[PDB]
Amino acid sequence: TKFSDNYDVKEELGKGAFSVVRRCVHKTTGLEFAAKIINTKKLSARDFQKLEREARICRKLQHPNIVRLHDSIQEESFHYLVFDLVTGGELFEDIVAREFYSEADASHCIQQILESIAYCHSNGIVHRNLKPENLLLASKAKGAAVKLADFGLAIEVNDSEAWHGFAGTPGYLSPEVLKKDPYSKPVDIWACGVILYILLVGYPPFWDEDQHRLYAQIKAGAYDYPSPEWDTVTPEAKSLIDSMLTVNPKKRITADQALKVPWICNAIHRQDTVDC
Amino acid sequence: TKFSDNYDVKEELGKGAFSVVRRCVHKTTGLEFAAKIINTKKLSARDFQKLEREARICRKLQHPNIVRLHDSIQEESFHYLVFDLVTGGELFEDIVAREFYSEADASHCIQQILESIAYCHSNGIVHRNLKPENLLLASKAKGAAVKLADFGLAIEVNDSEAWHGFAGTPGYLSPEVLKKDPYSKPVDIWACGVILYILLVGYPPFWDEDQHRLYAQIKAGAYDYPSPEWDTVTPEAKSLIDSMLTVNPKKRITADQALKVPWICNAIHRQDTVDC
Repeated sequence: TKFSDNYDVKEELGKGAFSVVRRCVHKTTGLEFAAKIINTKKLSARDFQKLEREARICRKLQHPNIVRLHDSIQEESFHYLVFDLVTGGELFEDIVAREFYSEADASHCIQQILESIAYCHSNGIVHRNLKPENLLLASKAKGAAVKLADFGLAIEVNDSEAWHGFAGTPGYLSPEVLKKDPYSKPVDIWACGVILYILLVGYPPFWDEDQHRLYAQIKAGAYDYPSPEWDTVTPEAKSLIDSMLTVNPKKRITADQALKVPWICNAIHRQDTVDC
Repeated sequence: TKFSDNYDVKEELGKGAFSVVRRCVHKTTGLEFAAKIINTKKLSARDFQKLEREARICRKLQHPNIVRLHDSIQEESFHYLVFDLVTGGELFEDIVAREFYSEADASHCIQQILESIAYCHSNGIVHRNLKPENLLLASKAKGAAVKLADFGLAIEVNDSEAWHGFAGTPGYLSPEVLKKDPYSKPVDIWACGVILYILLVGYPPFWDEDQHRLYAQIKAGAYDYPSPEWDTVTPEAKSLIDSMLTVNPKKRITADQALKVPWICNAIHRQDTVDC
């Protein structure tokens, strides 16, 4: 063990409950990492379970758009989790700063998120808690990759849908989850459309200080494209938001499908093969 | 023991019943501390219990905005409590001096208090006796941190609400406590809103030389924003005072939530994740 033996600890990048993230360097190589240090002694059973969940999953996943969990050390009373070093902050604090994005900037950004997602989805991993406070920018540099994080809710599924409990973030929840129907991968895609909408204008498709109504609207599929903002927005951008924001999850588009839309790439289109 | 062996005692910073606070220096290091010296011989059982209460709790808590209890020595007939040295006095005597604060100055100040509070709240610690006579300014220097004190009432709680007796300070008590309902962490948040209001204008939301009426008003939620003072005050400052001064504690905002309000930080906002 002895993280201290292989890791030089630097400054603090932030903190949470029973945890602090600090910058740290590896000794022999000199590589750079964001290291999440947690109080194992002060953990609760459910907190620990989470810990073992995110841990194990992220360990499986390797991708440019996925904050890589590189290591996991246990030193007596503290558990260390070695993460990609990121320095661009959340995509949230970036959206707010610029208020909103062009269409070009949106497609690129989204395309990235679509890929990290399609990937998890190709590894039986659903994230469940997709949102801009969980999307991180490699660095301040422009074009800097967007990297997916906080898998504390992420789950492993097979080829069939089933109820996995109720968890997520208000504004991003899917119909199928609120309806308490059996759900799967498209739940994340639903959050995508939401974030897209946000990216395009800087405000949500659904909102309301009443959760009931909020939820009624979500399950209804109740959003639109208010003028004037949405006036100079193309149809190919709206149409896409539709296919993601599809209430029937069975008819909702997949990440892989969505990564084949010309508004992402750039008549005839790319059709997925069908085998029975 | 022999505090005298490790501590050079300097001048008197003030005094209370069976106690005097004097400035003192550590010998080998030379560090500076406010040292509360108490007559153990002249203590009553309830006074002692308190002593052991504040003691043990503060010992747990470490924070920039929390007067750190560094040590606790017992010398025959006197018990010493080694505290952070503070020299700015109470935030009370500062408010009175300047009468009241700008909005910027208020948010900063409050944000600090919100953090010390959120912290205790994250360590099962509720303060119960929150007020400006208990908030201390590190030094006379401007920007000097505000540090929380007098935990003589502070209590330890779990995840559930229950009656913890009736204690606090008139003008700051919460509805739930006066209603003698089962109470918890939000009781402090209620005192926050109160202090905020005060910070913004230099007079309380609730007051009355009749306690019954005073209390009737508190439980009622009976305050307002009288003109002209409150005329140049933003809505984001009032609205916030509302969410803290929420009579239904279940619907009252949390410190952590409140530390995510743009009037504190500086459309879209930061949503807390929900797991069941």
